[PDB]
Amino acid sequence: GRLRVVVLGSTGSIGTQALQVIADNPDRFEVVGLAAGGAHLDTLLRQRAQTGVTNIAVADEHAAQRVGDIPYHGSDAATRLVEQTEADVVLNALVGALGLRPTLAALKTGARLALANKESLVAGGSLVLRAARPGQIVPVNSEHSALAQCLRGGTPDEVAKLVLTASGGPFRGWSAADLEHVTPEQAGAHPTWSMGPMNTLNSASLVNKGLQVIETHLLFGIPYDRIDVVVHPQSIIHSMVTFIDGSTIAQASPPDMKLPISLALGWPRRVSGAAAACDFHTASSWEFEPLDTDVFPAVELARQAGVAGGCMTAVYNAANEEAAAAFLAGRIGFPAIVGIIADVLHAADQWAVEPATVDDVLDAQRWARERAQRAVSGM
Amino acid sequence: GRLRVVVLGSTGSIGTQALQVIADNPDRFEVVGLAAGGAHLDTLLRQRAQTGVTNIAVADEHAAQRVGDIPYHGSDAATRLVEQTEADVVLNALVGALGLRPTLAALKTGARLALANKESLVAGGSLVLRAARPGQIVPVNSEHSALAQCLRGGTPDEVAKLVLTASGGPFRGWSAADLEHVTPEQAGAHPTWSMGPMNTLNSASLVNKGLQVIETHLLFGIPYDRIDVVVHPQSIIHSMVTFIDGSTIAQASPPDMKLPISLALGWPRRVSGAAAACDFHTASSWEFEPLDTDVFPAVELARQAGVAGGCMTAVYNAANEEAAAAFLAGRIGFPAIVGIIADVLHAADQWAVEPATVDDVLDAQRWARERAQRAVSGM
Ligand SMILES: NC(=O)C1=CN([C@@H]2O[C@H](COP(=O)(O)OP(=O)(O)OC[C@H]3O[C@@H](n4cnc5c(N)ncnc54)[C@H](OP(=O)(O)O)[C@@H]3O)[C@@H](O)[C@H]2O)C=CC1
Ligand SMILES: NC(=O)C1=CN([C@@H]2O[C@H](COP(=O)(O)OP(=O)(O)OC[C@H]3O[C@@H](n4cnc5c(N)ncnc54)[C@H](OP(=O)(O)O)[C@@H]3O)[C@@H](O)[C@H]2O)C=CC1
Ligand SMILES: O=CN(O)CCCP(=O)(O)O
Repeated sequence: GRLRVVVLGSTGSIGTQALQVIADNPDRFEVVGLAAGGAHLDTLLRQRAQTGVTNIAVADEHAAQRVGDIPYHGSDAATRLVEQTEADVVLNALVGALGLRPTLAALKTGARLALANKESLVAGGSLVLRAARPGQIVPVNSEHSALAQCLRGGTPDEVAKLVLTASGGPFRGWSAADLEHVTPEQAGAHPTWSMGPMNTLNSASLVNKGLQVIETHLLFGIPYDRIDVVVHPQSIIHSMVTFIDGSTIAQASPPDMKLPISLALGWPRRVSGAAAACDFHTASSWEFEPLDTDVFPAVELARQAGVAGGCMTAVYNAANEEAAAAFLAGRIGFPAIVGIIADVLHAADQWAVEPATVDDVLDAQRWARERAQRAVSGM
Repeated sequence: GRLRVVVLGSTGSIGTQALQVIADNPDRFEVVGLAAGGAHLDTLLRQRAQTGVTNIAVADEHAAQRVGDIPYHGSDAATRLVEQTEADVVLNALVGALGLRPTLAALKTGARLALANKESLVAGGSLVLRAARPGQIVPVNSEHSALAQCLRGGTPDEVAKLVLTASGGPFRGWSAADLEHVTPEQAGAHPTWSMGPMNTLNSASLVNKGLQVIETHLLFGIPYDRIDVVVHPQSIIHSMVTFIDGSTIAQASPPDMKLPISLALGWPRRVSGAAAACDFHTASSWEFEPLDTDVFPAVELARQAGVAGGCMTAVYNAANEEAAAAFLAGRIGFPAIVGIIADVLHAADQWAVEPATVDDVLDAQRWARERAQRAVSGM
């Protein structure tokens, strides 16, 4: 009846909007657990008071101490919260490949995994897939939500292509020469979406879209050569499916995460009033343009990593995390992010083996981070 | 397997395109019956020669006099062929009120009815709906085909709005003052070989859209106040569904009637290669803008007629036929088309009774034509 929801990363952008959806719909949903890093205790304490949930995980030990009487604390806290909390839905909105163990714990419980943490699927790969029932993983991001809705337009044998839309980021249309001068402040403001700091930078570099191409292949089982990316600056069309007869089915809404969040939580059932619809009483246009793959090769790199398979997507992601951190610190330039990913991937021969265990995945990421640092040291 | 198809109106635009789809897909379809009026008897006779189908109907006895071996000829030849031919699908691409009895007969056989004939729903209304079983009628029109596909995005209970797109016609954005000066020639009237002069006019006047709104209500059971029209000059998006959560699902394809025809024939199964898909390698935009209902009141009039019910929509359509032909003959100006429809409808409340027979519908149309004629002449 009422779905019991554990919210991991409750204090971030996705987590807060998820709590708002749940608060607006006490008929459909109830929060039963919260996990956070500890960097925003004000927010977390506010959430504790508002939801009445004391079943809480805090990653940072000093922060958990500061609060007092937090039942789960330390780096395995989110995972143990998931293992020990009875739930129908686990919303994983943690950031980074650190969401991997909670993702795997969630799947092992049999709960629906409402997945915002793309990195756990990208890194985990077949390891995560083997742990899931069909339909157990339900994507929270707007692109995959769109695709899931659009796929209802036909049978699986009728699918020709999945078309992912990308905003193009703040630097859409820029030359490679132009990109050399980009600052962390210039890359820090998204034209259409309000997200956390990592998702915002990844949108500017197109790595977000590369990761989403990987997730698409893993979630929906479609070959990489049938996953297209088109640039759509308005971010109103969220993605499309083209069928074998020539028909395309597209999903559209004004950008608002509460829509895909609500659908992921309540899948298959839509949540009335979750978000504003497109308003056709006023003029608008939906524009499409090809991605410039020469200036922005991150999606092509993602495909190459995805095709190689095994632990190579974990390498792609881990290489990004390192180079991105070096960009935000002011150590390397903007175009060095995707350049280092490329350098790491093409040295990553050994990592095409399929992971048997989390340890295999961790091993690949450890290597990639080290190799990424070596690439940074060289510039 | 292979669907047995009867094609009614086989010498028209829809009928000949359907026959192409069928000739291109002998695995999926076989023609088992052909029906035409007799004005293009030669084409019908070529179709018999080409397809090998001898099960043919000709409405015009005079035309039938030319041949000597037509199994069905005279008034109701098409109805009789339907009654006596074993089929899985009847494509009704007949034009005008004479499509109505064949529709009723096709429904009675239990075959799927791929419906192009506008009068069957616009005029026949509750007579047709009471005869049809759920899902029996599959629309051929590109807008209705789009809606049927988009309705796959949720349950019936999840539908908020149906949004039909309209090109806006040749006078899109024109003021009322502009519209005073409209000539027949400008209203897309040419001696075009594949198009009735009324269809281009009905598009220009926005009456075509009004008729599509009525058919939408009847096909999908959505109230008139939840059926919207948006102007979309590119005609790439063929229509859209907005769901209760705020999500909109849209169907997009480059204009080509073989797409909706193939799907109507094969429903629910798509036909591979029916039409070209949208191509995103080249930049494009899809524009939307509201219709000025004050300059173009034809759609609101249609809703008024539809809400009234009974035979009121037959009156709407019949009043248009008279007024539109009167404009084309230079007996009235362009703005007076919808003006006369309004006047006839305001006088027409006796026709809000539900029709018991086809004759009730024909009487409504007779009255509406006579009423419109008086309006045109000043008598
Ligand atoms: N934002 C969006 O709209 C979109 C999000 N995504 C995905 O959603 C995920 C998160 O998005 P977003 O909420 O914006 O990111 P945020 O940075 O805004 O939120 C990150 C959350 O994770 C928590 N966290 C950080 N480190 C740890 C840790 N070591 N242990 C436990 N919890 C931790 C933070 O708590 P705290 O900071 O208080 O310590 C915070 O609540 C990402 O993986 C991203 O790819 C996908 C599509 C779009
Ligand atoms: N054309 C389009 O793309 C669209 C069509 N529509 C609707 O779909 C319907 C069909 O489209 P379309 O094929 O172009 O129309 P057409 O006029 O091009 O073809 C009409 C068909 O009806 C036949 N016919 C006429 N009278 C009789 C009769 N008494 N008995 C049996 N058959 C008869 C004609 O035979 P003959 O030629 O010998 O007279 C012809 O084969 C139309 O009514 C239209 O309103 C809706 C949207 C777009
Ligand atoms: O759900 C929302 N997103 O994933 C936004 C992604 C932004 P991008 O299209 O620029 O990567």
